[PDB]
Amino acid sequence: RKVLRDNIQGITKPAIRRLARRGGVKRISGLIYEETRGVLKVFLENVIRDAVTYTEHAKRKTVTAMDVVYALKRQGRTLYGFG
Amino acid sequence: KVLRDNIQGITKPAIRRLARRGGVKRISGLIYEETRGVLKVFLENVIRDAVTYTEHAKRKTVTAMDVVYALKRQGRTLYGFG
Amino acid sequence: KPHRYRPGTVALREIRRYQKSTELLIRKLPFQRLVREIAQDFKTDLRFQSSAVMALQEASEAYLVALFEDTNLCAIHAKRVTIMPKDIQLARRIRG
Amino acid sequence: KPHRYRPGTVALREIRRYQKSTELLIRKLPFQRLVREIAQDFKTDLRFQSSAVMALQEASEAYLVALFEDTNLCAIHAKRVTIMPKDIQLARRIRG
Amino acid sequence: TRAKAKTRSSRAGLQFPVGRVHRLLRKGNYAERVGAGAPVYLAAVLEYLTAEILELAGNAARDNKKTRIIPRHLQLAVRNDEELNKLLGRVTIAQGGVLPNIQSVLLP
Amino acid sequence: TRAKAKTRSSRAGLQFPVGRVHRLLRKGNYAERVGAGAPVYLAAVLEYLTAEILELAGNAARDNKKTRIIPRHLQLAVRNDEELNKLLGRVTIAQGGVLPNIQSVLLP
Amino acid sequence: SYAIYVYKVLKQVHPDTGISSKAMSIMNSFVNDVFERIAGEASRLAHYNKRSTITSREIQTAVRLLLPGELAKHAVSEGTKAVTKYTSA
Amino acid sequence: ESYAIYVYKVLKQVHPDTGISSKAMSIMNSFVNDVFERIAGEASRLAHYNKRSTITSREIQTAVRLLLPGELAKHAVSEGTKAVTKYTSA
DNA sequence: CTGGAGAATCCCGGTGCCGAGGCCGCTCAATTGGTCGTAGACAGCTCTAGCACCGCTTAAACGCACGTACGCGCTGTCCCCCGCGTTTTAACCGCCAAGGGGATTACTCCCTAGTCTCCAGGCACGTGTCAGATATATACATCCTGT
DNA sequence: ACAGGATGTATATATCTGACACGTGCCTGGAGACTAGGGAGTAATCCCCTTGGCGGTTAAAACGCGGGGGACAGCGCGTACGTGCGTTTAAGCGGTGCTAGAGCTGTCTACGACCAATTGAGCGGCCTCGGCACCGGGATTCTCCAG
Repeated sequence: RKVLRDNIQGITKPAIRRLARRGGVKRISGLIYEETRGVLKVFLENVIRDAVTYTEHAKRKTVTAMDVVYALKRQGRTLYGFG
Repeated sequence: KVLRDNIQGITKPAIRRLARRGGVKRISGLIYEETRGVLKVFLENVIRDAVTYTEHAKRKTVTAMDVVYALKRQGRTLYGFG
Repeated sequence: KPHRYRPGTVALREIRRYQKSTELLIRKLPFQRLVREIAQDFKTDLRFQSSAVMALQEASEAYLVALFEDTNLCAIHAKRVTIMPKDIQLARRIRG
Repeated sequence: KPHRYRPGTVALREIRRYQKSTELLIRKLPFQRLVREIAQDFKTDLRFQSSAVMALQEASEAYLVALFEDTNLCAIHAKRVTIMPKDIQLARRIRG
Repeated sequence: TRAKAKTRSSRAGLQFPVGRVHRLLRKGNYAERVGAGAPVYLAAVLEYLTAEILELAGNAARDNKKTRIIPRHLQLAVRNDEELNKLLGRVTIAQGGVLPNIQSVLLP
Repeated sequence: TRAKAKTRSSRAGLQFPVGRVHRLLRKGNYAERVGAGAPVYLAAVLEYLTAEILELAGNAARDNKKTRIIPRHLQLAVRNDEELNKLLGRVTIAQGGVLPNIQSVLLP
Repeated sequence: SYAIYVYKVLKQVHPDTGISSKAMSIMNSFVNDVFERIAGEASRLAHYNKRSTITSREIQTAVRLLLPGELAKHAVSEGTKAVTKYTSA
Repeated sequence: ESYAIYVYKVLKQVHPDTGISSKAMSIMNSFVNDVFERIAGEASRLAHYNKRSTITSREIQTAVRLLLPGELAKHAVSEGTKAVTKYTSA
């Protein structure tokens, strides 16, 4: 467990089914799971990437929660509950 | 005289031509009245906000800039009038 | 023999022709009177700039163009080619 | 005689249950290592706050929830109850 | 030696700090000058909205016989008000959840 | 009597006016202070983007055998450049029309 | 923070009800965010009309721009009343 | 005051034998002013989030990297960086 | 379709722990009390252009006749994802230990705002011409009737 | 589907004008140069919490074996909107005259920023107990089998 791995399954399939239930989804296609990994992956890359842009500007080696919050704000998805 | 029922002045053929410019190929008959209502409410919101600027602006005539800022207010910035 | 053409052909010609051009497709005076009439609820006998009304026509028709494109995306998405009010309602819901 | 529930029963029960509750559903360490793993492209051996990963889960799950609600609006709007990838794609297009 | 100080909020019969909010306005890069009635007026509006949300959250807390407010009630309160939901349609509240909302065609 | 002046744009090999952009920055309520490399950097970026869109626009005007640029070519330039289109996805240009985009299923 | 002030308002609305720290942080984020929105819109209102001062007029108009219906109306009622009260004192 | 003739100078760099219209120039001025305000606003948030009270070319550079997608941002950093460097030796 | 059986979850009852809530030093920030400079309200006036009004045409709206091309439900096909138990991992939980680095403070540099003068690119405002408005005729393009 | 005919539309070609392009008088805003203040870097530190290790359990991921329940196409019904055309209008075009009011200019007052000194509410840390967690057991509730 040193460098990149098969952690794309880390958001697991039953976890996707649970989150979909919390989202109100009643039936889930088999293609939806792969679609969720890809679309969610891309989205997170965008937002977290922007957070990293803040952090690399911030002259830090540790990503703080504020970078994630401001990153969410950057896309008009402002976050309440972390400062 | 005072104006009344000018919501029908935005004619159905004009709406057809716009929808063709909008890329619509077939238009239901209910769409025309739905469009008058939806577009009406929308314009009430944006223009109303422009009037809020104007009444704040201590003017009796609405300038184009008010409309531009109103469009910006809803994140629909307008190029070509100031 | 009439030269009455077929349903959809002239529509397509309007699509290509009017999407090839850019001029406004609504009469100035009725639209302007509609603006003043709805505007009545703030000041009676309101005076408006002509070019402002023209800008209102610009914004209005462009907004309709984009909204109906989204509507068309929903209709084709929902396997239709005839737009329905529900598509417009869905568009307004997702747009906020 | 197995004690097995019908399709949708457990689904709807967990809908009401997990929508009634508000606790996080993704495992801490795998998701955090996935975050660091994707984050590898900027700095090697990154140190991340635990609470930052907590916020990442919050934004991720909430974003997926809202996005799938819109997907559901499209599917039901398109006369389905089983969501498809192109609904997510349409949602991304309307959102941008 | 000098005359006693009372909060400008109390002079307006308010709880929110006119001074601190006013300072955030001054240091917030918004304009060269901020009118004296502005922080009083703003603090009154925010305290009013706050009272609305807290009042609804209090009610929601009563609906489960609990005296300690948790984020879930704030979620219910925000999404159950049309004008606040219109104010907060793109915002995410941590640990709030979602209002129970299942489309009619999905319910049996 | 004083020394030979020279625009900051030319010293940076730029066309866009450093001074007015810097003035808008100062009087635009953004920060206590704005760094010296900021206006030069900004004018270079905007000038570069301007060159990109005017280049695409000029080519588009050439495509219709005309020498005067009209808004239509600006609309074409914006919606045809993916990154600029992303930058301007929710902005409305008056008298611009749209790109010819008919959904494939709608064509015969 | 503004924590104890939200607690003060809570004691005005529900004297026997408490509140978690995490929810209090959320409310602090709400106050700061909406605050920044209101001040930003007031800032552009000053800009548009070539004003360099944000007064009660700009705030009032901005509130009317940002808040829908009765929240705005009663916000003007409570705010205006309050400004009157301070104008007395 | 507008950027009209400056856009014309850029036009003379890209297409010397091509003309323009006042309305399209107004559109371009609106584009420059709008994108300008976006960049300055984001730079303001960048200074604020880390409680910096100074917007420098570093904040502008990062801001540009935030706003412009991909290769346009890379060439923006290229042209701006080269430009600023070229100026700082004069 | 109507009626009986069972478990999950809620709920009903009973128990102990710790974080929320209340206290307690200890700041440091909001308040008051002045003063200074100025943004902006106000009054009258200018004079554009908006209102108001005149007059004739047909672009455009409205309506009708006609046909066509569009949505939608049902049944079947099939097909695939949900449900649950079982195994297995390894996250989780509970536990052990160093020091990286976040955050701080202390120094000191040096970068950026502010001014005054000067002047030159640009501002407003006129002028001529070729872009563009207009005219006329046609193969090509597009449709469509016809075979 | 294949072929030929008819007409719109851009195109070939040909003509006429005005708004764009360029010039001028003038100005006011940007550059030079200079100062002064103060934001942020650098160095080195403390100690939190991150990293990195041990160790057992079962939550949870993965998988398999049904099988229930959902997407989708065909297809036939069956509608209603588009296209064009003829009539009619008032917008359009263009033409007339005045003054409402945007905008300016000159007033002068009023308001918000600013600084310093004090201080009391609030900040940070520190307990305390009943909210909450935990547990055990039945009603309700919801599902599902049964006749």
